[PDB]
Amino acid sequence: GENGKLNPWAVVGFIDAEGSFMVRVRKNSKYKTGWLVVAIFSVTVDKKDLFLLESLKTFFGGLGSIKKSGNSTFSYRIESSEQLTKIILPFFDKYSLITEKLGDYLLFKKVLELMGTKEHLTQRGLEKIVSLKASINKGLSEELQAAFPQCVPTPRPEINNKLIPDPFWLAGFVSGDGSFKSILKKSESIKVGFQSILVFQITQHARDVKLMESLISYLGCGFIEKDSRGPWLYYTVTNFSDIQGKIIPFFHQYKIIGSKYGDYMDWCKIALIMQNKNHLTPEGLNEIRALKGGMNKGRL
DNA sequence: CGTACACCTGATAA
DNA sequence: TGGAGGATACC
DNA sequence: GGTATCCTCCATTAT
DNA sequence: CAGGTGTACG
Ligand SMILES: [Mg+2]
Ligand SMILES: [Mg+2]
Repeated sequence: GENGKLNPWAVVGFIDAEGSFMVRVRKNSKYKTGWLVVAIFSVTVDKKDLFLLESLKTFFGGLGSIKKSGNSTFSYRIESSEQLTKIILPFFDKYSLITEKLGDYLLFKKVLELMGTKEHLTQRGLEKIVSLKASINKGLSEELQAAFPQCVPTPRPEINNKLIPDPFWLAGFVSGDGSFKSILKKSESIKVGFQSILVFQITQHARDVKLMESLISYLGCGFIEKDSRGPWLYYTVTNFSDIQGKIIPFFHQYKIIGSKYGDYMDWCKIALIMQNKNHLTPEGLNEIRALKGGMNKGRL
């Protein structure tokens, strides 16, 4: 129903999906440079996945804090300079991210390195950090642009050929950014009136096209599509015999984490109904409507 | 009859 | 996801 | 005082 | 993230 056992690669996949490596630069006249510099490792989940966050914190030796983030989410954060260098850098240096977020990790590392020698407390170290920050995530705020107009952003790392490092990386990535979809489509030709469809789908910004492409190869099925509405891609599997013979047995062994694991189990029950051909009877169709109801957004 | 890829639309924590 | 403001602990 | 961390909340887009 | 539709094709 709910799964929180953690393997290093699953952690990496989950953070590739859900994590952020952040640097705040805050105006504050009480500091010698005029600015306060903070590095933050963050991951946020829906409140129904608190158990997952508590596992993550245990996984990182009990460091950091879990707090309400928005109406129905909770953050796990590490923001001690010292603890990030001691615990978090060595983990991600050994077990590395493979999406574009690796670029942000590596700039973030560099900041921490500067913070390590307290250079952040100097005019020069500060400027270097402003340059690093300018290329992390959303870049400089209006306030920072204005205060450091001469800042050249540091070139974003060019990290190529990033292969899926381990099957558990995929279980973790899918836990954050994947979907086990059950679809009922009105149909004029099926006797029962609706076609039951199972779709496995991974969503990701087009910046990671190469990685999305390599999933077809890695899973030996599926295809890639572009969202009409902006720079986002789906890796999709709709072919039921691929769902039965490739997707389902993969995630049976490399388990989804967090409550999405329950949704995967329910998706597998639908698949069984379909495998037995009972989806083409009113009874079978109604079992599937009831499973669907309680999965994903229907789950209590 | 029934499936599946190409295409569509909405909600929202992440 | 990625970010912010105000407060307080730490040294 | 200088510096480092805690605590609470938020807009927008990538899911 | 997730839930829907058209329609070519076996
Ligand atoms: Mg993501
Ligand atoms: Mg996500």
